[PDB]
Amino acid sequence: GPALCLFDVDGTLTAPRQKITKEMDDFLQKLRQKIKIGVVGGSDFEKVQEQLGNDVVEKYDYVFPENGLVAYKDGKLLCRQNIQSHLGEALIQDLINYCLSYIAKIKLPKKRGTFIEFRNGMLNVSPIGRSCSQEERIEFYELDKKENIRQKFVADLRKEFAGKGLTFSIGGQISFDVFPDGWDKRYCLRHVENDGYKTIYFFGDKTMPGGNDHEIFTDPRTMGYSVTAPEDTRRICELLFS
Amino acid sequence: GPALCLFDVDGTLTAPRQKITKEMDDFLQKLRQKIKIGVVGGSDFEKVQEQLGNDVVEKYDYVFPENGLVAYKDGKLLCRQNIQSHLGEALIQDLINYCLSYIAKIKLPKKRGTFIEFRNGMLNVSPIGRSCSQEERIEFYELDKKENIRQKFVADLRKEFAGKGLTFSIGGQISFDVFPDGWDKRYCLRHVENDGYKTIYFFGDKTMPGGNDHEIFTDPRTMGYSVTAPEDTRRICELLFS
Ligand SMILES: O=P([O-])(O)O[C@H]1O[C@H](COP(=O)(O)O)[C@@H](O)[C@H](O)[C@H]1O
Ligand SMILES: [Cl-]
Ligand SMILES: [Mg+2]
Ligand SMILES: [Mg+2]
Ligand SMILES: [Mg+2]
Ligand SMILES: [Mg+2]
Ligand code: NA
Repeated sequence: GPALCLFDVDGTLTAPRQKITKEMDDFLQKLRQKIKIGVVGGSDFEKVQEQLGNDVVEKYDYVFPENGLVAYKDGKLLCRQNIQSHLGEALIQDLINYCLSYIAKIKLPKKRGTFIEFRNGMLNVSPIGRSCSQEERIEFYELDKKENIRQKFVADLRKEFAGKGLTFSIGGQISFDVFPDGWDKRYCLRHVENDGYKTIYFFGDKTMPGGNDHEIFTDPRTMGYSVTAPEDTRRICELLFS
Repeated sequence: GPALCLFDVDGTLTAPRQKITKEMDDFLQKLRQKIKIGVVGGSDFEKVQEQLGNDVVEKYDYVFPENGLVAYKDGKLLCRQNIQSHLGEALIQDLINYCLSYIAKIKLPKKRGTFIEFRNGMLNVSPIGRSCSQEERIEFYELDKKENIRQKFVADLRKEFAGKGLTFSIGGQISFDVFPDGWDKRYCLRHVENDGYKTIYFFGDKTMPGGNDHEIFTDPRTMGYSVTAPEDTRRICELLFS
């Protein structure tokens, strides 16, 4: 029936760490006369504006920055959500308080700063601290492969907080992430599932496990299409919609 | 012998939270023809550049951002030291671990992120979290006037870490600073002392007990002069050097 084309932004409509090109922006604006188009990325609205232009809200039918925690539909803000409002201040504080108390008892070679990074969609907890040098990151990534610091911290947090709808995910070199269950790229589906689309195509490049596109690709509500670069996204869209 | 004029920036050359006037900026350059001049502030280099010009390192013979933990002389950066190297990783970790366990026990309306911010010449500690929004910032500032949160946290710290060579200072709205003893504005004199000068004048608008210009006004190496605004600094300098 009526369909929607949802795109990951980085890697799919744009080369990594690069702004959209005038040729792809035009391709999509022409594909917009055929089908309704929308974008989803984990970055704030200011980075989505640096990657797709400061007029993104008027050129895409849907804009879902921050995995859809911020949503725009037809030029207006549809919704706004953040981890503090969903989970409540009490539970937010109980999690921060356990994490600070826990990190204070970890015997590490070095401890720097920003042990807790409050993002609108998650909490990025660092035993060492995100403010550390790159040489200190590596020093902790190797000490963690031996003493399994992040694993034990996440396992004690899973035992104390996870019945409150919380997921814990070790990743990177120095931190793990604490987000409400389902606040990956899948969160954006709840603003398009009620708009009457018989099929919702989705295009992303990190569509294999451990990727930021994987969960939205594996969801039954999407017709997922893995991609490798923006030229490949224009290749598949020509084969699909003429 | 030769002399040097050290100036506070905010409130001494500039008005509160303002750029320098082109009148005062051109007066200081007519004084440089007759005496080497310098500037010193608590702000990062980029904030001193926004107040005095992007070419400050070439308009002034000495430029001492971060109270001198970052120091420029005749355009080139001078040897540098940081809070980790001076205090040691053990005291650092012991202060961080103590501050973290203390913050986990404060009952606040809201807690967010970046409770500890590792800077070159100090550790900034926010009971609420530095990442807090402007609304959450005012909220904690007004509560702390009533409950004296910052005040009690600094009193406990002065006790637990007595004799360890650390000073504590509540400034602003959401935080307090912890710096090595002597790392106030006096730190910068280590780069101008025994450099040929027989007199080192200083000018500051906050030279009273508890101000950021106090210890460098009362330090014996200096010839302190207390000012009220940019126009008063002009008056004293025209009295001394004209
Ligand atoms: O307000 P905050 O917590 O961001 O605090 C900010 O300002 C304070 C002084 O500010 P003022 O002299 O204007 O009172 C500084 O001590 C502090 O390091 C800085 O983070
Ligand atoms: Cl922190
Ligand atoms: Mg991508
Ligand atoms: Mg699917
Ligand atoms: Mg001042
Ligand atoms: Mg003096
Ligand atoms: Na800055």
